[PDB]
Amino acid sequence: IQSLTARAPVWLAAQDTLNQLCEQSGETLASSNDVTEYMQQLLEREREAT
Amino acid sequence: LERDALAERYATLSFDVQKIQRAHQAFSQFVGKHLSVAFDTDPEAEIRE
Repeated sequence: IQSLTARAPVWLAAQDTLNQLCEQSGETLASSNDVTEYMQQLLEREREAT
Repeated sequence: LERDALAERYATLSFDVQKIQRAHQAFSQFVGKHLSVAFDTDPEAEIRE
């Protein structure tokens, strides 16, 4: 329970900032590999823009 | 004779640009498929311990 509790606020902060970062992005995120996929898409778009 | 040199030099420069572009593509592919566990501590060591 203590381990789960020490991990509880960390998890909650992760979820909070995850939702915020998801909303800052047009596409909605659902999984870790999905997050990295979106990240590489972002790098691609950045290269084209520059 | 003059234009031959320009063709050669242009060939080399275009090759270089393509190399750079593909290098960026490789890094992007990498981060797309890789960051979830990048640069983490070695498990062989800890399992041995």
